[PDB]
Amino acid sequence: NGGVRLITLTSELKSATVCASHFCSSATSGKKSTEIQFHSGSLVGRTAIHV
Amino acid sequence: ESCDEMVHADSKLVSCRQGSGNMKECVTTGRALLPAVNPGQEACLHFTAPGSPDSKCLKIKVKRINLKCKKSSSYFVPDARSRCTSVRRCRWAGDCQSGCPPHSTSNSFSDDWAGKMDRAGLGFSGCSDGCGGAACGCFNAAPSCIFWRKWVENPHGIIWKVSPCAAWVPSAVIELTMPSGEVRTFHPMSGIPTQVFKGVSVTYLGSDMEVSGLTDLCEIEELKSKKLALAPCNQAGMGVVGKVGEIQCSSEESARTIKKDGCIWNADLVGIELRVDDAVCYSKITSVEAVANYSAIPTTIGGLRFERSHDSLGKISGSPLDITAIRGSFSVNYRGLRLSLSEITATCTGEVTNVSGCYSCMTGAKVSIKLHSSKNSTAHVRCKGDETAFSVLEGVHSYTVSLSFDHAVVDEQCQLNCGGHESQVTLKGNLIFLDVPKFVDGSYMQTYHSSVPTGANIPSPTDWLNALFGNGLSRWILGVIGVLLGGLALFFLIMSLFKLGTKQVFRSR
Ligand SMILES: *[C@@H]1O[C@H](CO)[C@@H](O)[C@H](O)[C@H]1NC(C)=O
Ligand SMILES: *[C@@H]1O[C@H](CO)[C@@H](O)[C@H](O)[C@H]1NC(C)=O
Ligand SMILES: *[C@@H]1O[C@H](CO)[C@@H](O)[C@H](O)[C@H]1NC(C)=O
Repeated sequence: NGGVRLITLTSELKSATVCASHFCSSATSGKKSTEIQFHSGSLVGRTAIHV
Repeated sequence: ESCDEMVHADSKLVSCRQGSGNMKECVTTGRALLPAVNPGQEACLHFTAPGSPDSKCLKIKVKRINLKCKKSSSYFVPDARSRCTSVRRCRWAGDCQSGCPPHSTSNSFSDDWAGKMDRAGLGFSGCSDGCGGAACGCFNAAPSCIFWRKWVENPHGIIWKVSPCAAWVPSAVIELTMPSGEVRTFHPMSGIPTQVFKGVSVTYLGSDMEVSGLTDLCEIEELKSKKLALAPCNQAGMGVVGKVGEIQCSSEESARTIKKDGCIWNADLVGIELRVDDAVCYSKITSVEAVANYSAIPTTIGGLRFERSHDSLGKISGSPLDITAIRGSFSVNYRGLRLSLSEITATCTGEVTNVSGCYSCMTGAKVSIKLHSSKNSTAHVRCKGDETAFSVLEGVHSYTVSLSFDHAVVDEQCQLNCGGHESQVTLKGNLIFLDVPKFVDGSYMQTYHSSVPTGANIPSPTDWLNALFGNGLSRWILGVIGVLLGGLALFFLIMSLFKLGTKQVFRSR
């Protein structure tokens, strides 16, 4: 509901960038299941996530 | 996906021939201009031939618009250490009568030093004086010639890559797809050539945005650990000692060794001190984490948030809050290319299936169109308000495209034509309105923002009062009457309640 979530199985997440239809974000913490949100209601419709 | 901002600048500008027997083309030359688009859109370039009914397009994909800098110079500074040795000899002849060098002899190598090696590197053939006596090594009171040689080494082999730059011009990425089928990517700059491939020379233009505190910054990166840091670096070979800018060399593959013929150092980079036939050397070279204003991978100097964008040819980026830049239009030039045209288009007819999306907003309104034909891809949709072109496949399939509408109830009649055949379509659906999203904590901008539509900012009386009354060309009056009666009844009830409250407050004090 808040945003997208990245799942890593090989090792920890050092740094990564995600892309959306008309917005982009970047965050890193160092855990396996990290959450990345863009804004409140910024993704309304049909979009493709390109991480 | 969808497409917009058609140009059609050089239609009917061919001088071809029979074309290999049935239908071919030779070359197309001209010049067009692509306006600015939002990150994550497609700009199509539809060509038009006088003989062929339709042709293919050229889509331009943009993903991110980062604030990078140019490349003024490139060099590699390896890590150095402190190494030195000496030797004790006696005069015993007329070679060390008064002084070691008679007038200009700098070759301090008496066929015994280890300077003739490949791992030695850079050094300075120096000499000093010694003492005389039995404890000093000789048996005659005379100044003894004692030579000393120091150099630098690199046991580990850490190599750094520094690239000074002081421009910081806007740039973006372009995923260009040729009409033939080849898809390649490249990183154009603001006014810098983009390594033209098969005639296409699409370039990006910026607005020359000023910087707050970006005066002396570089993009020094690490190779082994892939560690990045922002710190003021040096300039070209003519440099000063005291900051970054230590012993450099030619290239990275030649940076593992500190040998001469490519490695450059000015003077006074290693000290020498001796008391009694010792010739000890101390270290003065500072590491990368020693100068002032040394930042790290996450940098928030000023309004810019310098992150580390995973991308080729550059690992420095940054994105402030929504800027809404003025213009980011492109410029495309052609020199020579080959394209094939069918000119065998047959009967094709499609229809509209679904319709949804926002109001005149960022993402737009996506409309699904279904077609059926034998040709691979020959279609060109043209209608009022907005024009959208797309590609289809052989047979019957489903496609989704987006258009720009300026009305809540989209009920019009557009014209659709695939190749040479034309038909009519109709759209009917309900749309909504989405404004610019608001900022929330924990989220940071990544690349940039293009623009947000905030022109009207006024409620429309037509769309308003829709669910209040109801539908119908004659049911509207009944709904208005019912709403008015209900409002009057509730107003009388509220007035009675207020009168009762005032009566209760007045008495029984
Ligand atoms: C570090 O940055 C500050 C502010 O920009 C400047 O005053 C100072 O001279 C810089 N230090 C060096 C060593 O350049
Ligand atoms: C059209 O109908 C609904 C309307 O949104 C949509 O979910 C559906 O996927 C569309 N039909 C097809 C065949 O895609
Ligand atoms: C149409 O597409 C099919 C499959 O993608 C391909 O085999 C065929 O050569 C194409 N025809 C033309 C004229 O490009």
